[PDB]
Amino acid sequence: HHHHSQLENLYFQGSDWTSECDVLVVGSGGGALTGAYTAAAQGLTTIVLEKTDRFGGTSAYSGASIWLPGTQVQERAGLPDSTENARTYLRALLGDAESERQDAYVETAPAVVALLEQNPNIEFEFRAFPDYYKAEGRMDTGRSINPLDLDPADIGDLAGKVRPELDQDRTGQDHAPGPMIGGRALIGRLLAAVQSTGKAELRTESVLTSLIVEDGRVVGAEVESGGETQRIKANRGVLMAAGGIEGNAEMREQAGTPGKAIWSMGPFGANTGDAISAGIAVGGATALLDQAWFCPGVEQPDGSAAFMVGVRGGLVVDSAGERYLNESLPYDQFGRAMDAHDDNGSAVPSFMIFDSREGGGLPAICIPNTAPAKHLEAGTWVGADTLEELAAKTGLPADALRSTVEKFNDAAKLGVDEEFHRGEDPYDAFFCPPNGGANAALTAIENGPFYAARIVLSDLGTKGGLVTDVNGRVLRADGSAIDGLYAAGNTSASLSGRFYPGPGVPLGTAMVFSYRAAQDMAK
Ligand SMILES: Cc1cc2nc3c(=O)[nH]c(=O)nc-3n(C[C@H](O)[C@H](O)[C@H](O)COP(=O)(O)OP(=O)(O)OC[C@H]3O[C@@H](n4cnc5c(N)ncnc54)[C@H](O)[C@@H]3O)c2cc1C
Ligand SMILES: C[C@]12C=CC(=O)C=C1CC[C@@H]1[C@@H]2CC[C@]2(C)C(=O)CC[C@@H]12
Repeated sequence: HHHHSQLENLYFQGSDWTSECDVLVVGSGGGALTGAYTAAAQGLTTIVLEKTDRFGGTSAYSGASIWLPGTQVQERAGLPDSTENARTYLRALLGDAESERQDAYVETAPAVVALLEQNPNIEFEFRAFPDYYKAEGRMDTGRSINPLDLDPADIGDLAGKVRPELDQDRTGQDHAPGPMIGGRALIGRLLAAVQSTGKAELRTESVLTSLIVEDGRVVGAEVESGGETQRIKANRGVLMAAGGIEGNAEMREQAGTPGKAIWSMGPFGANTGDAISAGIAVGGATALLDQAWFCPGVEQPDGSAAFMVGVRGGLVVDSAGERYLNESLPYDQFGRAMDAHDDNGSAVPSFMIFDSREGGGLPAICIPNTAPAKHLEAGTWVGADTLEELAAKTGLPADALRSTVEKFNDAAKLGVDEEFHRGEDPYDAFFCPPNGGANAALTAIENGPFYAARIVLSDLGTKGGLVTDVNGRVLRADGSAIDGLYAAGNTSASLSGRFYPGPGVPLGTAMVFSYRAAQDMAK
């Protein structure tokens, strides 16, 4: 499947429009469905194309934490925060680079939240999760909001169409027993809201392949559904919110993107840069293709990874058996530090070192969560009764590994880490239950057996793609808009550059620029 552009005139020699809509949405992530809702709610006929047999993509896997600050939702919680406070935080991290999109992000958040909560299927609440950088306007508790838990019965036939959590989806399973939470709830509610409008068609196994141009304007796109090709006309526009290049090893190697397709937490085979490709084919510029939403990943027997988040013990060594980062860093800064320290394989993989404090468990949240016994049969993890035997089994220098652990244990006994300042930040302390020691993030590694887990450079999607303006319009290298073409989420180059400012920025940006694209199409 290549994403070459089809000219209207050339197609007129043979075929014709299968269907017509005002707004064609490609993808069914948080952005896609927010854009679809915005379009359909104000009377525009809308078609949503999902490539796979399940709506939601990585947005479904998410915890549905959303960085939409200064809204009616944080007002109800009485949060000491504002549009201007969130605007300062972004300015302090990102600078003047993309300041117009920074302004539009923070200024439009309130309207996106107000439009969505109006729908009986949608309600959010503030949930504490710290912002990720020391800077003016940081919220030590967070300012991010989450959809309310959703009883799958309230949405009928849509619950079985929603992609399940990673602990189910990569083991051939559907939703696990309780309610829909995190991204399952975000996608269930957005699907039900889009459907409530009576102006939207929701399609599974409908793949975008090529955009249709007349006289340089996008007028529609051919979508493959069940062996047959269809030609869908879009009177107002095509919103492309179909994710990034995360699943395409060839586009990543070409762009110089660190990590690997097989380490991405995107749904296997889903996000293969189809929409970025179709956008370049009609003259769209690209930026930041070497950038991803990075995270450490626990290497799996099958060669894939698990998102390692909320670290609360252990330490991490490079291939010399030495600490080189604060292991408690927010996952994107952790991942960037693995890549920066990588000297042809000294940091990728890294080795997470831990003891039996958690009964053999690795001291973090791993998504998905493979059983220790499985990692040990497979050799992704190794165990031993001594650090000397552990260094032997991993090929780590034994004397260095022993010094590293003895020095980390002295730091745990003292309650400060001289070397990397672990535990001296509200993000670091957030995940840690009280221990009987001075710093909750620093626990002496001394209760046998001892484990070494392989850590790789995973991602939560790439963040490079098509250049967009404040209204989600796709731009050519010259700054001019391609008429009828919008992109959002990881189809579009993030305003965040080399930064992951706080929880919910991927979904928050996606939802705001999808809303703004719909509004621009309404005219
Ligand atoms: C465990 C986990 C937790 C996370 N938690 C959060 C969080 O709380 N908040 C947050 O902001 N971010 C979070 N993230 C990151 C976030 O999920 C993603 O970066 C973000 O959702 C990307 O959304 P998207 O719209 O770019 O892509 P997706 O949500 O993946 O949507 C893309 C969709 O487009 C479809 N598609 C692809 N190609 C085509 C095509 N050719 N035609 C039609 N459809 C196509 C795909 O199948 C997919 O369904 C988390 C990630 C993970 C893995
Ligand atoms: C770190 C995270 C991810 C990316 C992002 O952007 C925002 C968040 C905050 C919410 C957590 C989520 C990851 C998954 C978590 C840990 C859960 O399973 C419950 C709360 C979720």
